[PDB]
Amino acid sequence: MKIRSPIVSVLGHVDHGKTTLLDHIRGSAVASRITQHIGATEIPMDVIEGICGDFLKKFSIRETLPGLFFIDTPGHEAFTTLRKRGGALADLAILIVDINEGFKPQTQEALNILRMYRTPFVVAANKIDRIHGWRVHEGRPFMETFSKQDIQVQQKLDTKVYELVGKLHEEGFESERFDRVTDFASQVSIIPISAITGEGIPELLTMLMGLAQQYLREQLKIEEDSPARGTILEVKEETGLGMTIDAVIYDGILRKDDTIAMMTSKDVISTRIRSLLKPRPSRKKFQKVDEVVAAAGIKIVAPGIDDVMAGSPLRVVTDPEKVREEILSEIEDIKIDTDEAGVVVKADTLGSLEAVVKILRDMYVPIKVADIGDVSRRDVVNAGIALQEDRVYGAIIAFNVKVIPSAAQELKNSDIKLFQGNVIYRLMEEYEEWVRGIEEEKKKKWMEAIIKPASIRLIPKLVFRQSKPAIGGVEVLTGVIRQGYPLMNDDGETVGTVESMQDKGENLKSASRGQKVAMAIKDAVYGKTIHEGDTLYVDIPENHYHILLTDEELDLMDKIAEIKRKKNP
Ligand SMILES: Nc1nc2c(ncn2[C@@H]2O[C@H](COP(=O)(O)OP(=O)(O)NP(=O)(O)O)[C@@H](O)[C@H]2O)c(=O)[nH]1
Ligand SMILES: [Mg+2]
Repeated sequence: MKIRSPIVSVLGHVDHGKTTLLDHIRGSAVASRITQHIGATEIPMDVIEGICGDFLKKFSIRETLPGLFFIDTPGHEAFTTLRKRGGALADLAILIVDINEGFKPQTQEALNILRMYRTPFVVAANKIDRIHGWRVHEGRPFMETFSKQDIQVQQKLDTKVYELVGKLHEEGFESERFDRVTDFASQVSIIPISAITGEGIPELLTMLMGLAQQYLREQLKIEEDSPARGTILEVKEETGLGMTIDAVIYDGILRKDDTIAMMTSKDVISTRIRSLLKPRPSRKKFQKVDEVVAAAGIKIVAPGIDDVMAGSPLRVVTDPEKVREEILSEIEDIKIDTDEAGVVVKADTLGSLEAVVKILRDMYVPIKVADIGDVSRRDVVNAGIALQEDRVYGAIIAFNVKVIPSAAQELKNSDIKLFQGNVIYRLMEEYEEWVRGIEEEKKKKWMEAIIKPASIRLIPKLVFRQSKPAIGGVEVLTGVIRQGYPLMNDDGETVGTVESMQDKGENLKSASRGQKVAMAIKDAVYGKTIHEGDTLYVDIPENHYHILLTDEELDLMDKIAEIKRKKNP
């Protein structure tokens, strides 16, 4: 066994500097001493100790680590691909943000993923070299270059930093510029840097070493001789070679003659490796190696790929049915396929699928279907089944996936809501803003079937018909009397029901306050059951009442209570 280098991912919005940061870090190592990796950068502990002064001596872990292994976000902002069985592929993360631009959509996406997988991270506030008036001092520690800036320039920098603190606070994260931090364990450290210059990179590495000191122990243990375990980051064509696999190995050893298993869009497969390629420091872009040991980024050339899925687990095979079962189990634990509750989810990768499923669970939103691939006719059908019993579940959440024609058409039918997008948190805000509305609409239709409070007075001298339909001039004292509303006496005695109302020449379904109309009252009779001048009240049902307006309606609301309480509780 051995202790490997922590894996640090670099996340952030398009062009805030993810790649440039790693390229600079690689440059520092090269021009100071380095093994090259595909899509990653390995910086040795002596190089780190060289860049970070004695600021590292307070971290005993420094003595036991081979160094740090950085991995760039693969593809276009594909943060969710950086995963592995037990959680995130990275042990630590750097959330980079243009100090000048601040948080952008992908910054929020990265933050939510980091929060969700509980991965410790620091925030690198990049591009400080572009703050108006900044004077560059090449590769110097942030404290050193900052102290040489004009006071107002320093002030402008701290202002941008406090806007980051404000945003992070709104996100549930307390934070401060790394040197002002109080409890390293609970506050995010923000390190101002310049990926182009090397400014602040010294403190950046020091803080990452701090996080290793604080959180990493058992997770760094690997068995250098075990069959390699890794994750596929990209599957893509390379001139002269065919389809190729870019992968990170986090445990074990991968050899040139190994057989490896992975998932395809259809099933689990295995292939025999032709070669392992790493970037070359003969005008050949790659250099062949015989093997690489855990803590490596490698490009693999093998024949059975083309349909291999980004995000797929990668495993060297020593026992084929034992490995196929392991990979299948890994898939199943994320897939979800019951009948209970509702909500249909589709994503492009196992990692993006896992992320959405995780976020939805934290939102307490039940899921009936969670699977990979374009929205199918089958998906719509299951959503339909869910549509029943809470139209709330009658939805399909599709992350970075397309909709199969047969599905779109068969979907044209309303009642099934579809959310599509390549930004997870945007999909969730959209689903929730949808649920709010649906709920209001249901609650609205909830009132339409409930009798409200209302009061009316029988204008004396305006009796058009005594018996059978009683008809007389009425003035709505308070509330909104309606056609069909029950009416009772000052003693809770039922007098009759409002049969019809007429405002001058217009027939009304409802009458407001001081309206005054000719009203027909079924089952009532003047000079017996009802009397000229009398005030009548609406006889609201017991329960319909429990579901409790203006000051007038409130008073009456209690006025009705008294009346009913007379011959009751
Ligand atoms: N002035 C300045 N430019 C920087 C800095 N860091 C990166 N850049 C510039 O910003 C642009 C984007 O950098 P890049 O590293 O590709 O960003 P990204 O976040 O990796 N990109 P994408 O999401 O497409 O991968 C480049 O032109 C780069 O030179 C910095 O500290 N200062
Ligand atoms: Mg880039």
